[PDB]
Amino acid sequence: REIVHIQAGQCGNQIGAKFWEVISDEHGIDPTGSYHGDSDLQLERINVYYNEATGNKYVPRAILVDLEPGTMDSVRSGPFGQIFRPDNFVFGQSGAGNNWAKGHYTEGAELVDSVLDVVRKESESCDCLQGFQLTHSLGGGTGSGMGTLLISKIREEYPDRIMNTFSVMPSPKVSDTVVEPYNATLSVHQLVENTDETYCIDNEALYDICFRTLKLTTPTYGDLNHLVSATMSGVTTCLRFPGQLNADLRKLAVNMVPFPRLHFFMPGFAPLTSRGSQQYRALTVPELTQQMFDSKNMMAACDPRHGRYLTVAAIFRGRMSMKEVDEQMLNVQNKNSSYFVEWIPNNVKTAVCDIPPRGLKMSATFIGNSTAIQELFKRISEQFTAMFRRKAFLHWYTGEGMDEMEFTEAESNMNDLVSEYQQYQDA
Amino acid sequence: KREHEREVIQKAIEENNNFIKMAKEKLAQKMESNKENREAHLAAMLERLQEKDKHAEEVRKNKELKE
Ligand SMILES: Nc1nc2c(ncn2[C@@H]2O[C@H](COP(=O)(O)OP(=O)(O)O)[C@@H](O)[C@H]2O)c(=O)[nH]1
Ligand SMILES: COc1ccc(N(C)c2nc(Cl)nc3ccsc23)cc1
Ligand SMILES: [Mg+2]
Repeated sequence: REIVHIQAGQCGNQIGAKFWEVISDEHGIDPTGSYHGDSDLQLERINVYYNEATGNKYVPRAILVDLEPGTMDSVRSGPFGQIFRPDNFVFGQSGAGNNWAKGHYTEGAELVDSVLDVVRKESESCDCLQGFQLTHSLGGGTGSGMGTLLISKIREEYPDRIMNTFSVMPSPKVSDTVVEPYNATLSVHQLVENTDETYCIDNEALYDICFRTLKLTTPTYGDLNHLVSATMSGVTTCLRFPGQLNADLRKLAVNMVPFPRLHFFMPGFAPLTSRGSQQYRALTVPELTQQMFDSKNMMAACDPRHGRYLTVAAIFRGRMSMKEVDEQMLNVQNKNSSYFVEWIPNNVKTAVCDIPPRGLKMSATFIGNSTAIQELFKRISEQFTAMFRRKAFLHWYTGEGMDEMEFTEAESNMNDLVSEYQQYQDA
Repeated sequence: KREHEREVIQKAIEENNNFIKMAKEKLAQKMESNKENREAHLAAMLERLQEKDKHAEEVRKNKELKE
């Protein structure tokens, strides 16, 4: 059951590269693609994410995409950059200028067939393709505009495969341009229709965590991406390793999404750690459980107590008592039962994996489908309309052939998404 | 959605082309009327200088008649 990974644009390729660094280390693959590994749990499901090449090398099933060559050069210059298959670098030259319209309609359209050709080659070698995972931001032009263009075309050619994304939401606290709310809103409209699951990675939350919890005065994208790579490693655990669950992307979708459009997840992680500085006391299973459910550990800047959990998936990594894990997980639900919808019985499922992530003896990763995610979309909707009511900065988009009407439809669809999440928060 | 995608890029091509077209026609019309107007002004200037030669001939004629 092979997954095809695609990373698009500046943010997509930077968090994409970190993800492949991190899970390669967990599976015992070095920058050359060779396995110098301790345990054999590391290789049992290694084919979900890695093609095997002659000479027992492991090559990521990864495609790197950008309309601008710069950050893909840095990836190839990067530590594990030599592990990626060079044919799977697909890039243009003109960039996207932080413009969804250029990524989606004019620049990205010129390049998208070359990417689909690379997607096809990787898929035809798959015994049974699960589907795809895309890393991208929603605030730029390439990951957002061309990424959602790729999703739409991938769906046309593979309509029975699962589409999963890790989507980084823009925040004024960590912001490149004023038009991010425009790019994000146009993208969400695409994500609502064309993904089965998207992890909402909120740059607001990543910033708040670094500043407040990790006491990092001036957080860089490097500090943000340490959080992102830890979250990506955790939420993938049950796809990559053998366990009592043996999950795949479709089963995750079936068990997490009660209504098709409500497929946007708040990820959570514990313990929260900053890069480089290690702390030497492991948590207790009781500590892991409380931190993973704490709003201060959510990667989407929403208060869970402002909504209800439709479904939750939790994964505990490290050598620990599964009895204690079970008791602590039962404890949080029984003590906080009002925050779990009563009409989905037993909507919390826990998995355990023996292999911990690098640098931690124990970790807990949280995947929540909460109606509180609507706060994220409301925040973006306010920033959109603040400019849109004066049609501010629109010429960047009408200059690529876009119409105001398209902005009105995307805003209206995202408002409907907020309404639907509100509908189930009271039931 | 594919239909709408190529209509967007065709629209972008059509606006950019139309802008190029109107700029080219605008200055072609501007340079044409500028050339006419300047020539009309120079033509009027010569036409009045030439009238000064017509008048100067008449002046000498009247002097001859006075003999
Ligand atoms: N967390 C994180 N966010 C990023 C990173 N790079 C860019 N972003 C976000 O992505 C947005 C810029 O879009 P970008 O991906 O650079 O444009 P693109 O090159 O067209 O894909 C900004 O709002 C940033 O907040 C990164 O390394 N980490
Ligand atoms: C709400 O009930 C459920 C929620 C999710 C699942 N499935 C399929 C998972 N898939 C992956 Cl990939 N990881 C995890 C980790 C914990 S559950 C889980 C199963 C039941
Ligand atoms: Mg950028």
